[PDB]
Amino acid sequence: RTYLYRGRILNLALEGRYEIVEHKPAVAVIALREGRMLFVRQMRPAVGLAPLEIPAGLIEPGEDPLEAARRELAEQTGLSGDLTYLFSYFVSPGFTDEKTHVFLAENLKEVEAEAIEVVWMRPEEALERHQRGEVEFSATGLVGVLYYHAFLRG
Amino acid sequence: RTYLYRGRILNLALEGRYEIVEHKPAVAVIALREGRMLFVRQMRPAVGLAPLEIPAGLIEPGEDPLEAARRELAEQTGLSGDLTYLFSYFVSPGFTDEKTHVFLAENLKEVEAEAIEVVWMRPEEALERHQRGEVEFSATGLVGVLYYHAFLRG
Ligand SMILES: Nc1ncnc2c1ncn2[C@@H]1O[C@H](COP(=O)(O)OP(=O)(O)OC[C@H]2O[C@@H](O)[C@H](O)[C@@H]2O)[C@@H](O)[C@H]1O
Ligand SMILES: Nc1ncnc2c1ncn2[C@@H]1O[C@H](COP(=O)(O)OP(=O)(O)OC[C@H]2O[C@@H](O)[C@H](O)[C@@H]2O)[C@@H](O)[C@H]1O
Ligand SMILES: [Mg+2]
Ligand SMILES: [Mg+2]
Repeated sequence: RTYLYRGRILNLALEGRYEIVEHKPAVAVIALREGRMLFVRQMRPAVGLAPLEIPAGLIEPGEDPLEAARRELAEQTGLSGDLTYLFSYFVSPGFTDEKTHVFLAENLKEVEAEAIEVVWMRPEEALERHQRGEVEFSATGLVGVLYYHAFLRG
Repeated sequence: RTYLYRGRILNLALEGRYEIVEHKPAVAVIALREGRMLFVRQMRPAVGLAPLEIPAGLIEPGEDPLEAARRELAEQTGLSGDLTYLFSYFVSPGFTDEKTHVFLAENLKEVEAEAIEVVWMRPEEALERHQRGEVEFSATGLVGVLYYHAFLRG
Protein backbone atom coordinates (compact mmCIF):
# COMPACT_ATOMS: atom_id res chain seq x y z
CA ARG A 1 0.00 0.00 0.00
CA THR A 2 1.49 3.30 -1.18
CA TYR A 3 0.30 6.61 0.25
CA LEU A 4 -0.53 9.58 -1.97
CA TYR A 5 -1.73 11.72 0.92
CA ARG A 6 -1.74 11.81 4.72
CA GLY A 7 -4.26 14.33 6.01
CA ARG A 8 -6.14 15.34 9.14
CA ILE A 9 -9.01 12.83 9.16
CA LEU A 10 -7.99 10.70 6.18
CA ASN A 11 -5.11 9.19 4.22
CA LEU A 12 -5.37 8.38 0.52
CA ALA A 13 -3.61 5.13 -0.30
CA LEU A 14 -3.13 2.82 -3.26
CA GLU A 15 -3.22 -0.94 -2.88
CA GLY A 16 -2.69 -2.31 -6.36
CA ARG A 17 -5.44 -0.79 -8.49
CA TYR A 18 -7.59 -0.23 -5.40
CA GLU A 19 -7.95 3.35 -4.17
CA ILE A 20 -8.22 3.25 -0.36
CA VAL A 21 -9.16 6.07 2.01
CA GLU A 22 -8.05 5.40 5.60
CA HIS A 23 -10.32 7.10 8.13
CA LYS A 24 -10.56 7.08 11.91
CA PRO A 25 -13.37 4.96 13.38
CA ALA A 26 -16.55 6.74 14.48
CA VAL A 27 -19.39 6.43 16.97
CA ALA A 28 -23.09 7.35 16.81
CA VAL A 29 -25.69 7.64 19.57
CA ILE A 30 -29.37 6.72 19.27
CA ALA A 31 -31.48 8.43 21.94
CA LEU A 32 -35.27 8.52 22.27
CA ARG A 33 -37.26 10.66 24.73
CA GLU A 34 -41.03 11.17 24.85
CA GLY A 35 -41.27 9.64 21.39
CA ARG A 36 -38.76 12.05 19.85
CA MET A 37 -35.36 11.02 18.51
CA LEU A 38 -32.28 13.19 19.10
CA PHE A 39 -31.06 14.32 15.68
CA VAL A 40 -28.39 16.92 14.93
CA ARG A 41 -27.69 18.99 11.83
CA GLN A 42 -24.67 20.98 10.68
CA MET A 43 -23.45 22.28 7.34
CA ARG A 44 -21.44 19.52 5.71
CA PRO A 45 -19.08 20.96 3.03
CA ALA A 46 -18.63 17.50 1.50
CA VAL A 47 -22.30 17.38 0.47
CA GLY A 48 -23.20 21.06 0.37
CA LEU A 49 -26.18 20.65 2.69
CA ALA A 50 -27.17 19.77 6.26
CA PRO A 51 -28.40 16.16 6.42
CA LEU A 52 -30.29 14.74 9.40
CA GLU A 53 -27.83 12.82 11.58
CA ILE A 54 -27.71 11.60 15.16
CA PRO A 55 -24.92 12.61 17.57
CA ALA A 56 -21.77 11.15 16.02
CA GLY A 57 -18.04 11.75 15.91
CA LEU A 58 -14.55 10.34 15.53
CA ILE A 59 -12.85 8.27 18.21
CA GLU A 60 -9.86 10.19 19.55
CA PRO A 61 -6.45 8.78 20.56
CA GLY A 62 -6.67 6.84 23.83
CA GLU A 63 -10.45 6.59 23.55
CA ASP A 64 -12.53 3.44 23.11
CA PRO A 65 -15.95 3.48 21.36
CA LEU A 66 -17.99 3.89 24.56
CA GLU A 67 -15.96 6.84 25.81
CA ALA A 68 -16.12 8.55 22.42
CA ALA A 69 -19.90 8.06 22.35
CA ARG A 70 -20.17 9.71 25.76
CA ARG A 71 -17.97 12.64 24.75
CA GLU A 72 -19.77 13.22 21.44
CA LEU A 73 -23.19 13.20 23.08
CA ALA A 74 -22.10 15.73 25.70
CA GLU A 75 -20.21 18.04 23.35
CA GLN A 76 -22.93 18.17 20.69
CA THR A 77 -26.08 18.15 22.82
CA GLY A 78 -24.91 18.82 26.37
CA LEU A 79 -26.43 15.53 27.52
CA SER A 80 -25.27 12.30 29.14
CA GLY A 81 -27.03 9.01 29.76
CA ASP A 82 -26.72 5.26 30.22
CA LEU A 83 -25.15 3.90 27.04
CA THR A 84 -25.48 0.40 25.60
CA TYR A 85 -23.50 -0.90 22.62
CA LEU A 86 -25.77 -1.94 19.74
CA PHE A 87 -23.77 -2.81 16.64
CA SER A 88 -21.24 -1.53 14.10
CA TYR A 89 -20.92 -1.09 10.33
CA PHE A 90 -18.41 -0.03 7.69
CA VAL A 91 -19.77 3.13 6.05
CA SER A 92 -18.61 2.19 2.54
CA PRO A 93 -16.27 -0.87 2.51
CA GLY A 94 -15.75 -0.48 -1.21
CA PHE A 95 -13.26 2.35 -0.67
CA THR A 96 -12.88 3.38 2.98
CA ASP A 97 -12.18 1.57 6.25
CA GLU A 98 -14.29 3.94 8.34
CA LYS A 99 -16.17 1.82 10.87
CA THR A 100 -19.01 3.24 12.98
CA HIS A 101 -19.97 1.91 16.43
CA VAL A 102 -23.60 2.59 17.32
CA PHE A 103 -24.90 3.02 20.87
CA LEU A 104 -28.29 3.47 22.48
CA ALA A 105 -28.61 6.17 25.16
CA GLU A 106 -31.25 6.14 27.91
CA ASN A 107 -32.10 8.18 31.02
CA LEU A 108 -30.72 11.36 29.43
CA LYS A 109 -29.69 14.22 31.71
CA GLU A 110 -28.49 17.71 30.81
CA VAL A 111 -24.95 18.17 32.13
CA GLU A 112 -23.97 21.18 30.03
CA ALA A 113 -25.59 24.24 28.43
CA GLU A 114 -23.53 26.58 17.93
CA ALA A 115 -22.36 25.03 14.67
CA ILE A 116 -24.44 21.93 15.42
CA GLU A 117 -28.23 22.18 15.56
CA VAL A 118 -30.00 19.92 18.06
CA VAL A 119 -33.11 18.57 16.35
CA TRP A 120 -35.53 16.58 18.52
CA MET A 121 -37.97 14.93 16.11
CA ARG A 122 -40.31 11.93 16.07
CA PRO A 123 -38.68 9.26 13.85
CA GLU A 124 -42.00 8.94 12.03
CA GLU A 125 -41.76 12.61 11.08
CA ALA A 126 -38.15 12.43 9.97
CA LEU A 127 -39.05 9.51 7.71
CA GLU A 128 -42.06 11.23 6.15
CA ARG A 129 -40.11 14.47 5.65
CA HIS A 130 -37.38 12.48 3.92
CA GLN A 131 -39.92 10.62 1.80
CA ARG A 132 -41.25 14.06 0.83
CA GLY A 133 -37.78 15.08 -0.32
CA GLU A 134 -37.56 17.77 2.35
CA VAL A 135 -34.64 16.38 4.35
CA GLU A 136 -31.62 14.17 3.61
CA PHE A 137 -30.25 11.38 5.82
CA SER A 138 -26.72 10.51 6.85
CA ALA A 139 -26.21 6.79 7.40
CA THR A 140 -26.33 7.43 11.16
CA GLY A 141 -29.65 9.25 10.92
CA LEU A 142 -31.27 6.52 8.81
CA VAL A 143 -29.93 3.76 11.07
CA GLY A 144 -31.43 5.58 14.05
CA VAL A 145 -34.81 5.88 12.33
CA LEU A 146 -34.93 2.22 11.27
CA TYR A 147 -33.64 1.00 14.63
CA TYR A 148 -36.46 2.89 16.37
CA HIS A 149 -39.14 1.49 14.05
CA ALA A 150 -37.86 -2.03 14.63
CA PHE A 151 -37.20 -2.16 18.37
CA LEU A 152 -38.27 0.99 20.23
CA ARG A 153 -41.99 1.29 19.52
CA GLY A 154 -44.83 0.71 21.96
CA ARG B 1 -12.15 23.49 -4.16
CA THR B 2 -8.68 22.34 -5.27
CA TYR B 3 -8.08 18.78 -6.42
CA LEU B 4 -5.13 16.73 -5.19
CA TYR B 5 -6.22 13.59 -7.02
CA ARG B 6 -8.68 12.44 -9.68
CA GLY B 7 -9.03 8.66 -9.64
CA ARG B 8 -11.28 5.86 -10.86
CA ILE B 9 -14.06 5.91 -8.26
CA LEU B 10 -12.99 8.95 -6.25
CA ASN B 11 -11.40 12.40 -6.36
CA LEU B 12 -9.57 13.89 -3.38
CA ALA B 13 -10.29 17.59 -3.04
CA LEU B 14 -9.57 20.43 -0.64
CA GLU B 15 -12.20 23.01 0.24
CA GLY B 16 -10.53 25.34 2.70
CA ARG B 17 -9.35 23.14 5.55
CA TYR B 18 -11.95 20.51 4.67
CA GLU B 19 -10.70 17.32 3.02
CA ILE B 20 -13.38 16.13 0.58
CA VAL B 21 -13.60 12.81 -1.26
CA GLU B 22 -15.91 12.95 -4.28
CA HIS B 23 -17.49 9.58 -5.03
CA LYS B 24 -20.10 8.36 -7.50
CA PRO B 25 -23.57 7.74 -6.06
CA ALA B 26 -24.55 4.16 -5.23
CA VAL B 27 -27.59 1.91 -5.00
CA ALA B 28 -28.49 -1.01 -2.72
CA VAL B 29 -31.24 -3.62 -3.00
CA ILE B 30 -33.17 -5.15 -0.10
CA ALA B 31 -34.77 -8.48 -1.05
CA LEU B 32 -36.55 -10.99 1.19
CA ARG B 33 -37.68 -14.49 0.18
CA GLU B 34 -39.05 -17.23 2.43
CA GLY B 35 -37.82 -15.27 5.44
CA ARG B 36 -34.24 -15.03 4.16
CA MET B 37 -32.55 -11.79 3.14
CA LEU B 38 -30.29 -11.63 0.08
CA PHE B 39 -26.81 -10.72 1.33
CA VAL B 40 -23.57 -10.75 -0.65
CA ARG B 41 -19.94 -10.94 0.43
CA GLN B 42 -16.67 -10.18 -1.32
CA MET B 43 -13.15 -9.42 -0.18
CA ARG B 44 -12.92 -5.69 0.42
CA PRO B 45 -9.26 -4.51 0.31
CA ALA B 46 -10.21 -1.27 2.07
CA VAL B 47 -11.16 -3.16 5.23
CA GLY B 48 -9.20 -6.38 4.85
CA LEU B 49 -12.24 -8.59 5.31
CA ALA B 50 -15.56 -9.59 3.74
CA PRO B 51 -18.43 -7.76 5.48
CA LEU B 52 -22.08 -8.74 5.06
CA GLU B 53 -23.66 -6.45 2.47
CA ILE B 54 -26.73 -6.50 0.26
CA PRO B 55 -26.51 -6.20 -3.55
CA ALA B 56 -25.05 -2.74 -4.12
CA GLY B 57 -23.02 -0.84 -6.68
CA LEU B 58 -22.16 2.47 -8.32
CA ILE B 59 -24.49 4.26 -10.70
CA GLU B 60 -22.92 4.33 -14.16
CA PRO B 61 -23.01 7.19 -16.71
CA GLY B 62 -26.45 7.52 -18.27
CA GLU B 63 -28.04 5.45 -15.51
CA ASP B 64 -30.58 6.58 -12.93
CA PRO B 65 -30.86 4.94 -9.48
CA LEU B 66 -33.58 2.45 -10.47
CA GLU B 67 -31.71 1.19 -13.53
CA ALA B 68 -28.48 0.82 -11.55
CA ALA B 69 -30.34 -1.14 -8.87
CA ARG B 70 -31.69 -3.49 -11.53
CA ARG B 71 -28.27 -3.98 -13.12
CA GLU B 72 -26.49 -4.57 -9.81
CA LEU B 73 -29.04 -7.15 -8.68
CA ALA B 74 -28.74 -9.08 -11.95
CA GLU B 75 -24.95 -8.91 -12.23
CA GLN B 76 -24.28 -9.93 -8.62
CA THR B 77 -27.03 -12.47 -8.01
CA GLY B 78 -28.46 -13.26 -11.45
CA LEU B 79 -31.91 -12.13 -10.30
CA SER B 80 -34.48 -9.51 -11.27
CA GLY B 81 -37.68 -8.38 -9.59
CA ASP B 82 -40.17 -5.59 -9.03
CA LEU B 83 -38.25 -2.70 -7.47
CA THR B 84 -39.61 0.06 -5.25
CA TYR B 85 -37.61 3.09 -4.12
CA LEU B 86 -37.32 3.27 -0.32
CA PHE B 87 -34.96 6.03 0.77
CA SER B 88 -31.42 7.40 0.50
CA TYR B 89 -28.52 8.36 2.77
CA PHE B 90 -25.06 9.90 2.65
CA VAL B 91 -22.60 7.22 3.78
CA SER B 92 -20.37 9.63 5.73
CA PRO B 93 -21.25 13.32 5.07
CA GLY B 94 -18.34 14.43 7.21
CA PHE B 95 -15.88 13.75 4.38
CA THR B 96 -17.49 12.19 1.30
CA ASP B 97 -20.47 13.00 -0.92
CA GLU B 98 -21.28 9.36 -1.65
CA LYS B 99 -25.06 9.02 -1.57
CA THR B 100 -26.78 5.62 -1.57
CA HIS B 101 -30.28 5.01 -2.95
CA VAL B 102 -31.99 2.00 -1.37
CA PHE B 103 -34.62 -0.14 -3.10
CA LEU B 104 -36.84 -3.03 -2.11
CA ALA B 105 -37.08 -5.96 -4.54
CA GLU B 106 -40.03 -8.37 -4.70
CA ASN B 107 -41.18 -11.28 -6.88
CA LEU B 108 -37.58 -12.29 -7.60
CA LYS B 109 -36.86 -14.39 -10.68
CA GLU B 110 -33.60 -15.94 -11.85
CA VAL B 111 -32.68 -14.46 -15.23
CA GLU B 112 -29.00 -15.45 -15.29
CA ALA B 113 -26.75 -18.23 -13.99
CA GLU B 114 -17.49 -15.65 -8.72
CA ALA B 115 -15.81 -12.85 -6.78
CA ILE B 116 -19.11 -12.10 -5.05
CA GLU B 117 -20.66 -14.67 -2.71
CA VAL B 118 -24.46 -14.84 -2.63
CA VAL B 119 -25.49 -15.28 0.99
CA TRP B 120 -29.18 -15.95 1.65
CA MET B 121 -29.65 -15.57 5.41
CA ARG B 122 -32.48 -14.82 7.85
CA PRO B 123 -31.98 -11.22 9.08
CA GLU B 124 -32.39 -12.52 12.62
CA GLU B 125 -29.38 -14.79 12.07
CA ALA B 126 -27.23 -12.09 10.51
CA LEU B 127 -27.93 -9.87 13.51
CA GLU B 128 -27.11 -12.55 16.09
CA ARG B 129 -23.95 -13.57 14.22
CA HIS B 130 -22.88 -9.92 14.19
CA GLN B 131 -23.71 -9.53 17.87
CA ARG B 132 -21.51 -12.59 18.44
CA GLY B 133 -18.65 -10.85 16.66
CA GLU B 134 -18.64 -13.44 13.89
CA VAL B 135 -19.58 -11.19 10.97
CA GLU B 136 -19.18 -7.49 10.13
CA PHE B 137 -21.79 -5.24 8.48
CA SER B 138 -21.51 -2.71 5.69
CA ALA B 139 -23.96 0.16 6.04
CA THR B 140 -26.09 -1.46 3.33
CA GLY B 141 -26.21 -4.78 5.16
CA LEU B 142 -27.20 -3.19 8.47
CA VAL B 143 -29.84 -0.99 6.81
CA GLY B 144 -31.32 -4.09 5.21
CA VAL B 145 -31.43 -5.91 8.55
CA LEU B 146 -33.04 -3.01 10.42
CA TYR B 147 -35.47 -2.29 7.58
CA TYR B 148 -36.65 -5.91 7.69
CA HIS B 149 -37.12 -5.89 11.47
CA ALA B 150 -39.14 -2.69 11.23
CA PHE B 151 -41.42 -3.26 8.24
CA LEU B 152 -41.14 -6.76 6.75
CA ARG B 153 -42.07 -9.08 9.61
CA GLY B 154 -45.24 -11.11 9.95
N1 LIG C 1 -11.46 1.11 -3.85
C1 LIG C 1 -11.63 0.84 -5.15
N2 LIG C 1 -10.81 1.57 -6.08
C2 LIG C 1 -10.95 1.32 -7.48
N3 LIG C 1 -11.80 0.44 -8.04
C3 LIG C 1 -12.61 -0.28 -7.10
C4 LIG C 1 -12.60 -0.16 -5.68
N4 LIG C 1 -13.53 -1.02 -5.12
C5 LIG C 1 -14.08 -1.66 -6.16
N5 LIG C 1 -13.57 -1.24 -7.37
C6 LIG C 1 -13.89 -1.68 -8.90
O1 LIG C 1 -15.20 -1.39 -9.24
C7 LIG C 1 -16.05 -2.57 -9.65
C8 LIG C 1 -17.20 -2.75 -8.72
O2 LIG C 1 -18.27 -1.92 -9.18
P1 LIG C 1 -19.67 -1.84 -8.48
O3 LIG C 1 -20.61 -2.23 -9.41
O4 LIG C 1 -19.86 -0.52 -8.09
O5 LIG C 1 -19.83 -2.83 -7.09
P2 LIG C 1 -19.07 -2.89 -5.66
O6 LIG C 1 -17.85 -2.03 -5.67
O7 LIG C 1 -18.68 -4.30 -5.36
O8 LIG C 1 -20.14 -2.28 -4.50
C9 LIG C 1 -20.24 -0.78 -4.58
C10 LIG C 1 -20.79 0.01 -3.35
O9 LIG C 1 -21.18 -0.97 -2.16
C11 LIG C 1 -20.34 -0.64 -1.04
O10 LIG C 1 -19.88 -1.81 -0.43
C12 LIG C 1 -19.17 0.20 -1.58
O11 LIG C 1 -18.71 1.14 -0.60
C13 LIG C 1 -19.70 0.89 -2.85
O12 LIG C 1 -20.22 2.27 -2.54
C14 LIG C 1 -15.17 -3.74 -9.56
O13 LIG C 1 -15.08 -4.40 -10.81
C15 LIG C 1 -13.76 -3.21 -9.08
O14 LIG C 1 -12.74 -3.50 -10.03
N1 LIG D 1 -13.79 16.68 5.76
C1 LIG D 1 -13.17 17.15 6.85
N2 LIG D 1 -11.75 17.39 6.75
C2 LIG D 1 -11.05 17.88 7.88
N3 LIG D 1 -11.58 18.16 9.09
C3 LIG D 1 -13.00 17.92 9.17
C4 LIG D 1 -13.85 17.43 8.15
N4 LIG D 1 -15.15 17.32 8.61
C5 LIG D 1 -15.09 17.74 9.89
N5 LIG D 1 -13.82 18.11 10.27
C6 LIG D 1 -13.22 18.66 11.67
O1 LIG D 1 -13.37 17.73 12.69
C7 LIG D 1 -14.19 18.19 13.87
C8 LIG D 1 -15.41 17.35 14.03
O2 LIG D 1 -15.05 16.20 14.82
P1 LIG D 1 -16.05 15.07 15.23
O3 LIG D 1 -16.08 15.04 16.62
O4 LIG D 1 -15.57 13.89 14.71
O5 LIG D 1 -17.65 15.30 14.66
P2 LIG D 1 -18.31 15.41 13.18
O6 LIG D 1 -17.25 15.54 12.14
O7 LIG D 1 -19.21 16.59 13.12
O8 LIG D 1 -19.14 13.96 12.91
C9 LIG D 1 -18.21 12.83 12.60
C10 LIG D 1 -18.76 11.56 11.88
O9 LIG D 1 -20.32 11.69 11.59
C11 LIG D 1 -20.50 11.65 10.16
O10 LIG D 1 -21.44 12.61 9.77
C12 LIG D 1 -19.12 11.92 9.53
O11 LIG D 1 -19.00 11.23 8.28
C13 LIG D 1 -18.08 11.45 10.56
O12 LIG D 1 -17.66 10.04 10.29
C14 LIG D 1 -14.60 19.56 13.56
O13 LIG D 1 -14.15 20.46 14.57
C15 LIG D 1 -14.00 19.91 12.15
O14 LIG D 1 -13.12 21.02 12.22
MG1 LIG E 1 -15.13 13.86 18.02
MG1 LIG F 1 -21.87 -1.18 -10.68
